[PDB]
Amino acid sequence: PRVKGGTVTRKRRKKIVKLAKGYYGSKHLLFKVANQAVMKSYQYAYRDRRQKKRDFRRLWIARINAAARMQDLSYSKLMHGLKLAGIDINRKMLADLAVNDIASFNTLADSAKKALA
Amino acid sequence: MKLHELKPSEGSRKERNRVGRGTGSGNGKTSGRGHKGQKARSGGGVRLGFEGGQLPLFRRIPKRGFTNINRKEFAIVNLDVLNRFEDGTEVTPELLIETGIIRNEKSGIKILSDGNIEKKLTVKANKFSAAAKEAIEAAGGKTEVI
Amino acid sequence: PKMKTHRGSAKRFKRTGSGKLKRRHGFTSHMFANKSQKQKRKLRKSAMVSAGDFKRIRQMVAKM
Amino acid sequence: KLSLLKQDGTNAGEITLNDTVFGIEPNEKVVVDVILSQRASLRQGTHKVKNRSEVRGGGRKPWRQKGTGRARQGSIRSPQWRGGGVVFGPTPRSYAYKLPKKVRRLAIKSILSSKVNEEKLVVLEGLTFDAPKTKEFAAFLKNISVDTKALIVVAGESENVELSARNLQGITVIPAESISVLEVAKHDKLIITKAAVEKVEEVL
RNA sequence: GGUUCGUGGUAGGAGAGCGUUCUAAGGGCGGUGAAGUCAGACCGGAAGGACUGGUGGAGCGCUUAGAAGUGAGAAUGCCG
RNA sequence: GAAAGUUAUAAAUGAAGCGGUCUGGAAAGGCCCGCCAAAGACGGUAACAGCCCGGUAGUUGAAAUGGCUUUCCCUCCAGAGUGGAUCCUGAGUACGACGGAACACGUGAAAUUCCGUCGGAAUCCGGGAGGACCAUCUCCCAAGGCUAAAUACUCCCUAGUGACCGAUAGUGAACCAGUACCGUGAGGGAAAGGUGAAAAGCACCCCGGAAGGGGAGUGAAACAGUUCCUGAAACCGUGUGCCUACAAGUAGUUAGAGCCCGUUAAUGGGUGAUAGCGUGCCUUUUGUAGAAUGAACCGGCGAGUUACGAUUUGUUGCAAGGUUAAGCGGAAAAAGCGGAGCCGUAGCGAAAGCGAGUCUGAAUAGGGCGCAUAAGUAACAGGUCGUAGACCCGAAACCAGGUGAUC
Ligand SMILES: [Mg+2]
Ligand SMILES: [Mg+2]
Ligand SMILES: [Mg+2]
Ligand SMILES: [Mg+2]
Ligand SMILES: [Mg+2]
Ligand SMILES: [Mg+2]
Ligand SMILES: [Mg+2]
Ligand SMILES: [Mg+2]
Ligand SMILES: [Mg+2]
Ligand SMILES: [Mg+2]
Ligand SMILES: [Mg+2]
Ligand SMILES: [Mg+2]
Ligand SMILES: [Mg+2]
Ligand SMILES: [Mg+2]
Ligand SMILES: [Mg+2]
Ligand SMILES: [Mg+2]
Ligand SMILES: [Mg+2]
Ligand SMILES: [Mg+2]
Ligand SMILES: [Mg+2]
Ligand SMILES: [Mg+2]
Ligand SMILES: [Mg+2]
Ligand SMILES: [Mg+2]
Ligand SMILES: [Mg+2]
Ligand SMILES: [Mg+2]
Ligand SMILES: [Mg+2]
Ligand SMILES: [Mg+2]
Ligand SMILES: [Mg+2]
Ligand SMILES: [Mg+2]
Ligand SMILES: [Mg+2]
Ligand SMILES: [Mg+2]
Ligand SMILES: [Mg+2]
Ligand SMILES: [Mg+2]
Ligand SMILES: [Mg+2]
Ligand SMILES: [Mg+2]
Ligand SMILES: [Mg+2]
Ligand SMILES: [Mg+2]
Ligand SMILES: [Mg+2]
Ligand SMILES: [Mg+2]
Ligand SMILES: [Mg+2]
Ligand SMILES: [Mg+2]
Ligand SMILES: [Mg+2]
Ligand SMILES: [Mg+2]
Ligand SMILES: [Mg+2]
Ligand SMILES: [Mg+2]
Ligand SMILES: [Mg+2]
Ligand SMILES: [Mg+2]
Ligand SMILES: [Mg+2]
Ligand SMILES: [Mg+2]
Ligand SMILES: [Mg+2]
Ligand SMILES: [Mg+2]
Ligand SMILES: [Mg+2]
Ligand SMILES: [Mg+2]
Ligand SMILES: [Mg+2]
Ligand SMILES: [Mg+2]
Ligand SMILES: [Mg+2]
Ligand SMILES: [Mg+2]
Ligand SMILES: [Mg+2]
Ligand SMILES: [Mg+2]
Ligand SMILES: [Mg+2]
Ligand SMILES: [Mg+2]
Repeated sequence: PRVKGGTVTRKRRKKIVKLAKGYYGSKHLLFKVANQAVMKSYQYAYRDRRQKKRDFRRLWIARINAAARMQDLSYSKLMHGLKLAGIDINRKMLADLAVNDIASFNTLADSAKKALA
Repeated sequence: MKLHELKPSEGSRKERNRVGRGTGSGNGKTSGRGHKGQKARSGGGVRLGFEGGQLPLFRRIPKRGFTNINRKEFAIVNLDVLNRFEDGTEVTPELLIETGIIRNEKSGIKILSDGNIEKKLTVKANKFSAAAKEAIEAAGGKTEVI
Repeated sequence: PKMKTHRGSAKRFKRTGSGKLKRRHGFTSHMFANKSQKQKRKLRKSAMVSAGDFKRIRQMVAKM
Repeated sequence: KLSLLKQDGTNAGEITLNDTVFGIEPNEKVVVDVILSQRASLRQGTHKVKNRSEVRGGGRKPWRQKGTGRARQGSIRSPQWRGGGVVFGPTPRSYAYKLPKKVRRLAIKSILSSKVNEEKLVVLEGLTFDAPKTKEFAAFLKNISVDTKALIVVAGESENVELSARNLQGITVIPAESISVLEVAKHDKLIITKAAVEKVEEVL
């Protein structure tokens, strides 16, 4: 028997066109450029899902360095003292303390100073 | 079997492989053929024995022999088959042909000497081998050529 | 249509009891003054078709 | 082994069936194979399309090979053209095949024993009608509680049986040498008279 | 159900599946609205599958098998 | 030339529910009750009907013409034996040389048959053939003619069938199709289906020259109004929530304020100032963002298939055995019958032949191939191969029959 290709192609192409909503110009209207746009966006998402962790760690390091230079300490010396004192708090929590609990951050910095000497 | 629960024997039927239907199946663009040769073309290929110009094997060795028009080939019967005819029975070609042990007598019946027999039989046959000769006569039977 | 036997090789090959193919040596026509007696004495026997050639010429003598 | 009824709906004694026919252990894979074989050999296979050599027209090359700026073409009935010929498509062809004889005997043997296993088989001593009357046949089918699709097997008893039962939607009558694997499988119950049972035992 | 070792990949080998049209049996829904079509923020590891609402105005799924004119983004591809 | 019968070409008769009720524009549908059936095929009827209509099963019917089958009529008819003295039994033929062809058979060791050209028999005590030819034997009588059935095909007519198509499909043509159109001509050759159950196809009023509209009316529906069921995408517009005139951008992704909303309710939706990272898809390549190729965009169509053989794997039946083919039978069935044939059970040798062995050889030597150390076969399914166009499109060219000197 004959199998004419109805109802199956449009359903498959419309999903790809719908996935490209918000793209400039005809990238959200035409199947052929929408397909390439969707593929490229998936690849970009896959790569940036790795780059995001590095970006946030760099932000935390910069913030901790800024907060620790006010205690007459580098980021390098402070991290060495914290490792040498036995404290195991990651950069995320240290940046949080630096931003909105500066007294506790100063306490931790004092402990790190004690450990160094 | 209810005709709505037909389950054929497992492993007896497989799914045909369709080539050239997308790259997800591994048989997509070039369809299992490679890139741009004589073997990648429709109807393309060489003969069964072609070697690309080198002399084929069959043409560097000589022909041998002839065929005899009067060639005679006999229907072969060993000895162990004869063990399942009761002793005292006259073994004759028609008995063999209707017993089913001989499908067709090509040019006659010849008795060979594989196995052992131990019962007295008298055998009617077109040809005998010497070993089969003393094998039959050592059990007290006799052999005569038709 | 049923497939045809290569008649040029049905005159050269013989099928043995294990399914292999038996052939003849091929330097035995007309220059016997140029090959020694050991060579001639060994070339007059029969040989076997090798595996590489059998892979190639199976179909041609299928019903031979 | 079985209870023998009558056309009136009552009992008339007992009937024994040959154990080598109605009492073997069914072989389901063989039955499936034979059902597929019998259903595949019922189809006509009268279907065809036209190649690029059978569509009317063609021959002339539509335009030059070079210089015109269009794609190279060779006919107006090529496969990719709008009215062109089909590439492979269907051809008239037969589908029938048969399994070895012993397998085909074992299949009917098994599918006929399975009916006895499921208590779907009814044996009655005789089935006859003075004249064709579908009302009386419906009454008889009401007397013997069936209320479903059934296959009635008969012998040389009454020709009025076949005529007075071809209007009922799920009823089929066969004369005891036409018994089939695919006919038996197609129906639910199986009413067979004594003479038909004797014939079936004789044949196989 | 557990322990150990693994899981980049072109040509290519092997395996398991989704979806389309038709047939057979069982079992269903549909003028209290079928297929199609439009829109959604739902579900599955993928191909994909439901649910709800609008338009439409008469046919269509499900389960187990079987058969194929079986899945298109490209051919200076053919037609609109 | 008649009589009878049958059949083909018009037709007749033909059972049973206006059943109640619900939705609905309309009931054939749902629910609850009845009946017919040798009739539950098919189609129509305001949605899906055995019981509404045409019909169906069954039973009937032919004035007229044709076909067929018998019978009568009509016509026409010698066949056995024994002797076979003597006569007859296909002449420029049968053959042969030379040159060709047909035979599976390419001149070959070339029998058999036919054509052209030359030569040219015997005739029953005779002649031909049995793959050069001779002898023996076996079979048969050329150089005259006729002959049904079994076989091949379908422009047609009747009755049906389909795991055949469904308007880019199926015939080139579902429609005034070999038409319109193109060409001097031979010749090439399209596009184009659907209002509604029923035209009930919009009386009348208003703007306008008209077309076209807004009401009114018919209709279940007019967003069914004469390309009229459904009505996707490209493409063209109107209105608006968020952003945008100091900015260098494969147009996105990750972080993210502000503003606007409220869902298949869940760590939701829309837009996004600013910051980081980021040179399309395909093909072909050692290597392409490539200044190498293809694609304006959207839609439909468009490429490993089938038949018959070979081989290998999986499954099923039987097993030293396995299995039928054509055909008969039948419903385009299923059994049954059909053992002819095929593969296997023994191999070695060029062959005579020998045989669990055999060949080479002077050999009981050695060595090659085999047995010991035995599972095959039928059917189906997957992979690959062969003959077929064989995976799809693409040449320049070749041959055969015709049409052209209106340039
Ligand atoms: Mg269809
Ligand atoms: Mg398509
Ligand atoms: Mg945006
Ligand atoms: Mg890190
Ligand atoms: Mg597969
Ligand atoms: Mg691959
Ligand atoms: Mg591709
Ligand atoms: Mg390529
Ligand atoms: Mg290359
Ligand atoms: Mg290659
Ligand atoms: Mg080709
Ligand atoms: Mg030689
Ligand atoms: Mg041999
Ligand atoms: Mg020599
Ligand atoms: Mg042509
Ligand atoms: Mg041509
Ligand atoms: Mg161009
Ligand atoms: Mg066509
Ligand atoms: Mg991998
Ligand atoms: Mg593969
Ligand atoms: Mg459909
Ligand atoms: Mg809908
Ligand atoms: Mg296709
Ligand atoms: Mg396109
Ligand atoms: Mg165009
Ligand atoms: Mg009536
Ligand atoms: Mg009603
Ligand atoms: Mg309707
Ligand atoms: Mg000659
Ligand atoms: Mg002549
Ligand atoms: Mg002679
Ligand atoms: Mg002969
Ligand atoms: Mg001879
Ligand atoms: Mg004649
Ligand atoms: Mg249409
Ligand atoms: Mg058409
Ligand atoms: Mg004209
Ligand atoms: Mg209409
Ligand atoms: Mg008007
Ligand atoms: Mg509408
Ligand atoms: Mg309608
Ligand atoms: Mg639109
Ligand atoms: Mg500036
Ligand atoms: Mg600005
Ligand atoms: Mg959001
Ligand atoms: Mg490469
Ligand atoms: Mg280069
Ligand atoms: Mg550029
Ligand atoms: Mg190129
Ligand atoms: Mg271009
Ligand atoms: Mg191929
Ligand atoms: Mg087996
Ligand atoms: Mg049969
Ligand atoms: Mg030896
Ligand atoms: Mg196969
Ligand atoms: Mg071509
Ligand atoms: Mg010519
Ligand atoms: Mg001519
Ligand atoms: Mg002229
Ligand atoms: Mg002139």
